[PDB]
Amino acid sequence: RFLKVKNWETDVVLTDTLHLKSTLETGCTEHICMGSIMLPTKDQLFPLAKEFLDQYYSSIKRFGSKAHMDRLEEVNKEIESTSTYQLKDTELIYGAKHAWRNASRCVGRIQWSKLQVFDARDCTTAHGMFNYICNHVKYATNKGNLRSAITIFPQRTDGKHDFRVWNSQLIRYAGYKQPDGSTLGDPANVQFTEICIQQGWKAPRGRFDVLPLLLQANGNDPELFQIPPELVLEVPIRHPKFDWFKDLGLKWYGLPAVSNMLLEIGGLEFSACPFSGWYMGTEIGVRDYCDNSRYNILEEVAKKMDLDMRKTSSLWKDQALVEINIAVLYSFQSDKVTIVDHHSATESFIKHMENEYRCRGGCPADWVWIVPPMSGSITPVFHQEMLNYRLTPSFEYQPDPWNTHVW
Amino acid sequence: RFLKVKNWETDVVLTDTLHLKSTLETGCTEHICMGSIMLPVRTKDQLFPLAKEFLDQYYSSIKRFGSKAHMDRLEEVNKEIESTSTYQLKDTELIYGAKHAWRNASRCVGRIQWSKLQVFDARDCTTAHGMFNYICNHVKYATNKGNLRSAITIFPQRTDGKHDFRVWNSQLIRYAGYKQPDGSTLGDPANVQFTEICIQQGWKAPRGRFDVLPLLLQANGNDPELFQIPPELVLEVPIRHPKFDWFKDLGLKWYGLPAVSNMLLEIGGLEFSACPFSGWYMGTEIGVRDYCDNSRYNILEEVAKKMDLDMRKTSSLWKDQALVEINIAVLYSFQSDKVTIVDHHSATESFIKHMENEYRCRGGCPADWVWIVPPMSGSITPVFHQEMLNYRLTPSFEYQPDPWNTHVWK
Ligand code: HEM
Ligand code: HEM
Ligand SMILES: C[C@H](O)[C@H](O)[C@H]1CNc2nc(N)[nH]c(=O)c2N1
Ligand SMILES: C[C@H](O)[C@H](O)[C@H]1CNc2nc(N)[nH]c(=O)c2N1
Ligand SMILES: CCS/C(N)=N\c1ccccc1
Ligand SMILES: CCS/C(N)=N\c1ccccc1
Ligand SMILES: [Zn+2]
Repeated sequence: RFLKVKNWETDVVLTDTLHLKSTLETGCTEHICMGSIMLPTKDQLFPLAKEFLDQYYSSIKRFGSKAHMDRLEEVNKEIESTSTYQLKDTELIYGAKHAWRNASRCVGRIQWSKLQVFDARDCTTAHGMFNYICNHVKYATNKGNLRSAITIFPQRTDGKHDFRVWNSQLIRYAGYKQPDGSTLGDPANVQFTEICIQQGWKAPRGRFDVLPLLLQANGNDPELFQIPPELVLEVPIRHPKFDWFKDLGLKWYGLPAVSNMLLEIGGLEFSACPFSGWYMGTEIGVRDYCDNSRYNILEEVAKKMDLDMRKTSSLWKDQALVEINIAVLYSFQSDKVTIVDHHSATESFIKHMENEYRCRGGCPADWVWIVPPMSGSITPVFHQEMLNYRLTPSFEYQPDPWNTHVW
Repeated sequence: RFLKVKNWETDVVLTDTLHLKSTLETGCTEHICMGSIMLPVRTKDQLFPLAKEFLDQYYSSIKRFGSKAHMDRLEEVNKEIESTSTYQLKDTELIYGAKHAWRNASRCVGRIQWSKLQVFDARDCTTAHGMFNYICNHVKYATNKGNLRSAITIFPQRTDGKHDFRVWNSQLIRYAGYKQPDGSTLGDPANVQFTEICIQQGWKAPRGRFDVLPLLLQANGNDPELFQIPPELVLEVPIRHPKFDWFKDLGLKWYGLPAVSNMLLEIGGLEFSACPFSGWYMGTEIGVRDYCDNSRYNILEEVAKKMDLDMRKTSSLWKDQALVEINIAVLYSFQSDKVTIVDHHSATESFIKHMENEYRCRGGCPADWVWIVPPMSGSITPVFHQEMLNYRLTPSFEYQPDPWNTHVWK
């Protein structure tokens, strides 16, 4: 059934058919919508494999070719024998790019095809993983001129020899629960910060301490590693009009690299597949800095701005929030570290969405996640109806490693 | 069955059972979510179960479920339906129903006030002039000199669908929009189509930037009639900034009473096509949407320009910066004229408390995240971090086709 999506700001109506190819379930039903809920075998493997291969070959205009047919048979036999199979470089690359292309929560998918894929499937040790990771970080940071990339470690076999990167992101700050009962650093990592200490890491107990990597190879226990400080590009945060801003003592890293998700291609699962792009300003300025559960810096900034924090109606939080995000973007731009603001990113997503509709016949999108956490209605995506649904290859959530590892 | 909902800022988890009473569709399937889609007579056989459901609810609320009064009411209604095909609600049932349609509106962030609603029974009204008098009284009562009071006026329910009472305006009070041959628009762009219909019907448009539109009223299915709301009844607020003396020179102002008049009210199968209802504004509705939406007044550039902001590149956040001041100004003004209004921080915080309270005494609170989260500063308000469950419950307020596209002119 054809589904239509209207943008109420421009009246443009796009038609969606791509959803017909949906596989998984949204979590919603005809009776209840869960759009705002954060997270709602051989016989199993060959169908998924076939689906993927058909996708791959149709994309290269060789749907049905002997090549297509040959490969299909090849995988089938392989699965019957090895109870699994291995992707060819080309299919790996394609799968990775398409997992991104299909990430309904990502606002920067316009860059989907421009992804550097690093095949780390020959890795065997945590030291090896560290090596692959370091090179990834260096290639991606590229001295401020960031470049999207993903490193793919060995795919899952029996689940007991799973490769995993225990960090949620390759680069994140430590979080410690102090005497006061308060939290020093990033509250979002307090637990992990502990496990690292509980492993041997010597925590510096600072506001912005870069955590160590906890790499797991072949189901073995995780080992710690320190990313070469020279490889971790960081930006000090200063305001374009408030010279006192520098006194807040804030900084953030330039490389956002997700490392706790699972990449699924043709039924195959890769539990260790760190991938990175570049920051949208609000991510740091609004969420990391102002989220109550995070660095929660609104109070301070408000104080230093000397404004009435007596009544919410003064919108002093909104006032502060803005300047702070002015300072994030400013700092990044000044040090020449790639960064995008919510206005450009959202506008770019609209264009991308428009291309995806005429080239794909659709674009899965999660409105709740796409709309920036600030100035929602003044960005285009706020007025854009979206259709959310799951498509593979895909990136998926997965249980925290420490919550399931057999030490 | 049970459904857990979590708030990622407090880790508070709530259990929902109320959704088990959801009947109507949501537009979503198991393979697709249409959460961001704006908007995805009855026969006697379909009518009684609806009446029964409602009455069982009503009676259970007054703690008289199964009583004789309850049993006889069902008997009386069933008989009435079989002989007249419809049925008349008792004043108590009408009041109960109206409050619950509000209570069940998942897109409303101000439901904490749901129980405090003044219901005006206009079911004896028979003409447009009659509707005009009723509407003037609703406006006067609700405005209350700036100290707003929630209210709803209910006109005759639908019969054969050929004699509907309808208020053609989307809101009782709204500004006219005029499209110039220039291609530009004067006034509110969102009311252009309706403005035209009024002019065509005989309205003498002042052709200004803030002209209060006339009421177009349709009684008993007859052609609509024009009426001007008494000016002294229309409370308006001039918008000025607490620190920007030039703000007042922007020539901005807005009316104080938001009163929806194009929605349909459903109570026990009965349909009330004309049920204007009003409450009070949350600051962002005027300051963010009415003033800054590109397709509305669109005053961001003029405010930014006068604020002397670097408008060379979006990354300077001039739009965001100016948006906050514009919203600063709306709140300040309304407060200076003692006209009720609530900011998005207070409104959303109250909603959270209301929500939790609804889970503990009702077993849930249907809520549409996309509409509940404010159009600005989203994540610095608690609703952003709050998982919500959206499902439909009756009584309810529904959208309905524009009268001008269905009406059979006489
Ligand atoms: C090139 C620049 C990129 C930008 C500006 C961008 C921006 C964003 C933003 C703002 C979010 C929300 C993050 C959050 O709230 O936690 C997001 C989500 C997402 N992005 Fe992108 N993205 C980019 C690159 C990537 C890449 C390279 C991939 C994968 C190859 C990707 C995969 C995802 C996924 C899976 C999500 C959702 C994660 C989740 O569900 O928690 N993104 N992106
Ligand atoms: C007491 C003050 C009230 C406040 C602050 C409040 C606030 C709001 C706001 C901000 C919206 C979104 C409006 C938009 O974006 O267009 C909304 C939606 C809604 N409200 Fe309330 N409300 C109040 C009273 C009422 C009353 C009295 C009723 C019903 C009796 C009501 C019924 C609804 C409905 C039906 C919607 C959704 C409208 C739609 O779907 O288009 N509200 N309210
Ligand atoms: C409860 C709600 O789902 C939650 O707060 C979501 C809303 N939208 C979001 N959007 C983005 N981009 N990132 C997030 O972490 C969230 N959190
Ligand atoms: C397309 C999207 O559903 C649309 O822009 C919605 C989003 N949330 C909203 N929320 C409120 N309160 N009011 C609106 O008009 C909208 N518009
Ligand atoms: C791949 C980093 S792309 C980015 N800007 N941010 C994200 C942060 C957390 C999860 C997903 C995306
Ligand atoms: C009933 C006025 S209550 C209010 N604040 N605003 C609304 C505006 C449009 C639709 C619904 C509510
Ligand atoms: Zn849904």
